[PDB]
Amino acid sequence: MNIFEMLRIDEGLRLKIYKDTEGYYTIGIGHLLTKSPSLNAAKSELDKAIGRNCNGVITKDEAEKLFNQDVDAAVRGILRNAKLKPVYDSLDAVRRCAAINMVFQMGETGVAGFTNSLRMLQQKRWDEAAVNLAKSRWYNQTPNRAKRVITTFRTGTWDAYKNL
Ligand SMILES: CCCCCCc1ccccc1
Repeated sequence: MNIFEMLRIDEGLRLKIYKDTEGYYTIGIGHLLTKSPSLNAAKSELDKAIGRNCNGVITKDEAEKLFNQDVDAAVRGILRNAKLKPVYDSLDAVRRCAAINMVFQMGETGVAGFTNSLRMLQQKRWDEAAVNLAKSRWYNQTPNRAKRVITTFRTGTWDAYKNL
């Protein structure tokens, strides 16, 4: 298991524009195109992202390229964020994947809300962190994914993903 396999399980793979769990136009392996209600706006973003006229459809290779870029961007975002970097640097390799997973899903605008979770993770209080992380819109709206990510933080193992 690695971050690519983990996120591929959590995000799936679809080659045509679809709506994500929040109703937003998305493609590939959880590549958000726009939060605009306009499908035309989403198609413009897709064509810009891929560099050709896609008419709402991409290849698997194109999906995997966007995914590589998106994982890289999630990691760089963590490294650039004064609140996230010290916590990330304190984690082992498996838990670092859980961190990247959350940033990939939610971005960074809600980082302050996770202040207490971050402190518990830095303190290596894994069970307490797991309890705190579940007290969230994130957990309530995507509970199965959140449970997998939280189990990964709690245990530092891939147990929640193995079967998958
Ligand atoms: C969406 C913010 C989640 C913060 C807690 C998990 C995490 C993410 C990134 C680096 C360290 C910890």
